[PDB]
Amino acid sequence: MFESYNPEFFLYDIFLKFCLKYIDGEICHDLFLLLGKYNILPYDTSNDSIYACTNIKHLDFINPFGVAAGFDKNGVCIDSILKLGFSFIEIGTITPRGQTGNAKPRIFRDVESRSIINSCGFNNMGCDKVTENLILFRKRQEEDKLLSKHIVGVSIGKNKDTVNIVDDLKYCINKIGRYADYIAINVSSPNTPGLRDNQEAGKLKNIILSVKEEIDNLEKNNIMNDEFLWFNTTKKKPLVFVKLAPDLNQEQKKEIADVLLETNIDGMIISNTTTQINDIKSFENKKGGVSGAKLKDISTKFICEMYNYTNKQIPIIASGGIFSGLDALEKIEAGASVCQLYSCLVFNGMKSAVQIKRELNHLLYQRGYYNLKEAIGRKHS
Ligand SMILES: Cc1cc2nc3c(=O)[nH]c(=O)nc-3n(C[C@H](O)[C@H](O)[C@H](O)COP(=O)(O)O)c2cc1C
Ligand SMILES: Cn1nc(O)c(C(=O)O)c1COc1cccc(C(F)(F)F)c1
Ligand SMILES: O=C(O)c1cc(=O)[nH]c(=O)[nH]1
Repeated sequence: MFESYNPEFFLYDIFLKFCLKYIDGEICHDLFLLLGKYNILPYDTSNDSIYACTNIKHLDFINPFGVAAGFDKNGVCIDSILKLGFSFIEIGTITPRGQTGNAKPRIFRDVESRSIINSCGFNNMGCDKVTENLILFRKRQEEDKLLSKHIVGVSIGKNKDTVNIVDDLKYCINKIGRYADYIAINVSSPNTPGLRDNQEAGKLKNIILSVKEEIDNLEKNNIMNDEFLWFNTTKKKPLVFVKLAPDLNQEQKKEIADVLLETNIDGMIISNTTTQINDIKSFENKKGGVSGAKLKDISTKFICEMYNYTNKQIPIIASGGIFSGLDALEKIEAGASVCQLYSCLVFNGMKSAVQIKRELNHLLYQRGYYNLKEAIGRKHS
């Protein structure tokens, strides 16, 4: 009963319920990152079921659960977070220059509804410093066989005062792209003014094509170099995903889907936080995007819509209110190939990955599936 390396060790839940009621949200988060920075977190290095693995094109996820963007904005404890049991992490969102973000306090919890509202505003150390942090992980990954198949994506955005979003996305590609297994284009943060306008079809199309061209030029101009270009897990060109906001009318969603089909995006992350929820009186006079259990149903329906609007041709990364194995299977049967957690880590703590992986495997048994891949999109028939 001193096996503190186990993520289900009873003391973690005790400290977490105390943090939930007494300690500011962002302070809790930085404490978590500090523990990870000094390699003090517990870990689960045990073998995941081969029957729950999954892929998005050439990305082979050893299990279906990763950590959503914004949890390690700066990529300072990638190793430790992955070793909790996750198969991947999306670091960022990063911007070309660093930013302190919007005013504090700016992260608020509501345990009753297991929901969060945040107005962070892309607080990050900037692309060049996060790149150095990612490079250090990649060098450790080379020596550590036990991280050889874990995946790291990078969410990229724009500084608050940048005029043309595309300039900032290009800068991030040219510095950090060679180290990422995939790039997530963030056009859906509710906390950078004017950012969500880039989900307009014409603007979005130009953004996607510009990003893909820059990644292609990066390879075009550098694959001949002595040092092997792709210092990442896949040893290939990063795939490109788009993260969308749930707050869109049906016409926009269809017009976006048309653009995703034409531009050949490699996947879509559905979804970001919402500004549609106001029936949480603890959040009643706060600003930003709402995460957690109150976002689950909205984003699951959104997965179903974009799965159908893209005629099942665009793989889907699920994000939004995933806490349980039942939640994960709802997302997958809705059309998702992988799931991302944030709010689950806030309210369930260290045990998040180990327990949700166990619950999913039990579900795949009880529901009669041979493997997780068989369940993808099964709601639609
Ligand atoms: C404090 C906080 C910070 C976040 N920062 C980012 C970010 O930088 N980039 C991004 O694409 N999403 C960000 N998100 C959104 C999450 O990645 C995720 O999409 C959202 O929380 C919904 O998932 P959940 O219900 O499991 O929390 C953030 C969410 C929270 C609560
Ligand atoms: C509690 N809380 N509130 C937040 O806004 C966040 C966050 O990350 O956004 C968190 C997560 O923080 C911890 C989670 C598990 C365990 C611990 C502890 F440090 F207690 F072990 C902290
Ligand atoms: O950093 C933020 O403010 C932020 C970015 C994002 O994409 N989603 C979110 O909820 N907050």
